[PDB]
Amino acid sequence: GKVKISIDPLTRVEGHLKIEVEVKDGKVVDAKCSGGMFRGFEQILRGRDPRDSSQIVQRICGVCPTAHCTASVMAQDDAFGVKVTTNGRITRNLIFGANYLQSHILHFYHLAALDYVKGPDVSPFVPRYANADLLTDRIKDGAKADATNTYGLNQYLKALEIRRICHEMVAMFGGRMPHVQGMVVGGATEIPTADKVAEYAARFKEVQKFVIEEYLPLIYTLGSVYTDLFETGIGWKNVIAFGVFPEDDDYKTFLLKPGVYIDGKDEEFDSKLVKEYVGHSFFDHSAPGGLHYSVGETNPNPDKPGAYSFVKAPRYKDKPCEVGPLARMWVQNPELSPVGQKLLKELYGIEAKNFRDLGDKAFSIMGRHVARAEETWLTAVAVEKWLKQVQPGAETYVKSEIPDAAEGTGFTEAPRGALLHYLKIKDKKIENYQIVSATLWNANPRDDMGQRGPIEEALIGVPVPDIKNPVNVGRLVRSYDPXLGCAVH
Amino acid sequence: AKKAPVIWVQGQGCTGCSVSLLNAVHPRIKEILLDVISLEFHPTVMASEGEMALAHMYEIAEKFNGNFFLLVEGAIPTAKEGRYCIVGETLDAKGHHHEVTMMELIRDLAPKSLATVAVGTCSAYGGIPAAEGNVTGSKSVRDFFADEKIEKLLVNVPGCPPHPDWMVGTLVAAWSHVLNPTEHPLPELDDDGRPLLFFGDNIHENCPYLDKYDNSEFAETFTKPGCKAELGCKGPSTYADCAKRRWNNGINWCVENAVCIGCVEPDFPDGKSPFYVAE
Ligand code: SF4
Ligand code: SF4
Ligand code: SF4
Ligand code: FCO
Ligand SMILES: [Ca+2]
Ligand SMILES: [Ca+2]
Ligand SMILES: [Ca+2]
Ligand code: NI
Ligand SMILES: [S]
Repeated sequence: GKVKISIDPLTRVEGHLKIEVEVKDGKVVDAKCSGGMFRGFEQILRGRDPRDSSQIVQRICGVCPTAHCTASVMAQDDAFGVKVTTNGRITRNLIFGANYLQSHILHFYHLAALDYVKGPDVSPFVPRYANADLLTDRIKDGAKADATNTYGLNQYLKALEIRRICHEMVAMFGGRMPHVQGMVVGGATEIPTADKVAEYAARFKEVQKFVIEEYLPLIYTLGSVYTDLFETGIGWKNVIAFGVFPEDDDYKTFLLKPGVYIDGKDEEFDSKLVKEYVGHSFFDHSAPGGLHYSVGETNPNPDKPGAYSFVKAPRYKDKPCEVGPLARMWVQNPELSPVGQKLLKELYGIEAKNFRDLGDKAFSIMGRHVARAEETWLTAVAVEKWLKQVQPGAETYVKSEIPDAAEGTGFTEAPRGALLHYLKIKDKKIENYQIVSATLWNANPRDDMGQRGPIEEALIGVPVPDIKNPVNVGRLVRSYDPXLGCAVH
Repeated sequence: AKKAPVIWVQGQGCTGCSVSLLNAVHPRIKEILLDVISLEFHPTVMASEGEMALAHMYEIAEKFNGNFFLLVEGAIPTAKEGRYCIVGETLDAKGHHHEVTMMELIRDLAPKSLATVAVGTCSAYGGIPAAEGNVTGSKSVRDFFADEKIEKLLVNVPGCPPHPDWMVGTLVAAWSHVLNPTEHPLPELDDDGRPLLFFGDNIHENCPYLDKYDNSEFAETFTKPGCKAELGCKGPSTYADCAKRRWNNGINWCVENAVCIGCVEPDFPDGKSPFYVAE
């Protein structure tokens, strides 16, 4: 009694994604995730001036280019042997932090929300699934359904301007956005002035107000209508985080700390234990067993028998692990926003102080949205602090020279999850460059041992009571905020 | 009255051209979508998915045959029979599945369009995906049209990403022309098919640092005063109106902040590299 559903393109994610599921007895029983577009940045980068990489890698993705730029300039800092100044570190955090806000807002509203909110009857809001299980369908009190839908739709529309203001904030010290100019090996290219710090701050306060007063309340309200969506889209429940937004000059402390949570147990993150498999990916490896990124290889092969994706399959200690706000928030376990503490009590009867107090509810479709909203608030609190710490006039740039032979690795968290860039230099040129990105950890295919990637695994058990309107499949996938440009590069 | 119908397709892109469009002001994106264009298909933001999304795209391309703009973001990879970019799957009338390559999609839609607009340096000129080291046979729209012997009005709006003003301005000018061709002639294009309205000015000739350049006052590092030439600035070889328009609603621009990397030019990136070595 199995039925196959194939969705290509899976829209309202970044990039080219195909999802295939098998449904039996009203639930997903198997799944395949496929990235269908390849560019090969790791090949393109070879032989270049290593400093060019922080411009080239941003073109992996126009949604998260600051994450790639950050990872790249940190890899370069490491390889070149240069230490960034206090003000350089803070300025880089302000550039990147502004895009964390932009990316999460863009995601929830402009990618995710049309699975819940009924837009106006003009393209691109229509056509849509006939039985889309929207707010206007779920809420049986018609006036309340209309009011809640209008509330959500007005936020979607207002968020168009809020995300644009976030890019004004990125451009303040970043030069422009998408694709900043302001981060380089050795720090940042423009020293913040008192006037420009104030101009960033004024815009930031508008974004922060939207986050606290509109976004957080909408998310908790949405979850209170879709309580069933805290009970599915579960997956492996393994998460990893690398650390993001260093809070001191020796990169020992972060806003969100590194760590791993596997099979119910916390452990430290050890980069030696990351490897990539390609058994079901369109790539050739020179040796079996999966490869650590420091010896990674990018030899595309769309004819490889048994392969189905251009995404490689990263594993940590041979375990699939997911990444993103859920991962970071689970690992750090920060205190919840005052809004979240209040609305969890008022709308759900849940007493919760810290993220982990959500328990099982964290590992679900709605849990991923909640994690992302909470992290938006948490990042705003941090940006508010950094705006007080930044020192007008203080040097942000330190000179360096391209080394003959070196290696460096930049570790960070992109808005979608753990990110590293590995850089090897020989004869002052890029010898190897290997990118292990966020969505790479989420939207990967099966490894050589048949273990499904996190999105594939989280699809198992998702309800599909209506095969012609399989809305929960896209809801699960979009809860991960996938970026297939990043996943494949 | 009537909005410009748009089918927006992505090949080997990064979505940055789309994101830059979302940053538009005067008009802003809400007004663009509700009042200026009918964005019929766009993979990043549209409500429908899979079969429904593709069926809608093809329905619009038929209904509005010769009367929609085909917007292309990203390059077209031709190696391995186009299999480096699969844009969707079509479910025939018997249940069998068929993948659609970017090559197949553009070959199909371009002849149906009123005009094709290649937004971004990737689609216009090949850009980063077509740069040295790539193995995907990555190609620009103009080169793919030439190879395919497709004669369709083509306008290039380059930049990595293009400024939203360039994309909106070009599309509005094209639509105005279609509605009244003698009152609104098509914008004059340069030899690389991009509008002189936005790409006629040389950055360096219009740069506020030109007085410093003339006096040999060069910034020793990014955070020192002076012209940016010694830091790698490609303004001298780059044609765009960034010096006047600036970026992100006039907040900053590449040259004030750092250096121009020549992102609008047909030889970007290879002819503009290394980025931090002077021209
Ligand atoms: S032109 Fe640049 S910003 Fe646009 S799709 Fe290509 S890489 Fe991305
Ligand atoms: S900063 Fe660049 S564009 Fe401006 S005068 Fe100097 S070299 Fe020319
Ligand atoms: S200043 Fe140069 S690099 Fe910046 S947007 Fe204009 S052309 Fe592109
Ligand atoms: N966020 C983001 Fe992009 C992804 N996945 C990166 O890195
Ligand atoms: Ca194939
Ligand atoms: Ca990689
Ligand atoms: Ca032909
Ligand atoms: Ni991305
Ligand atoms: S980012």
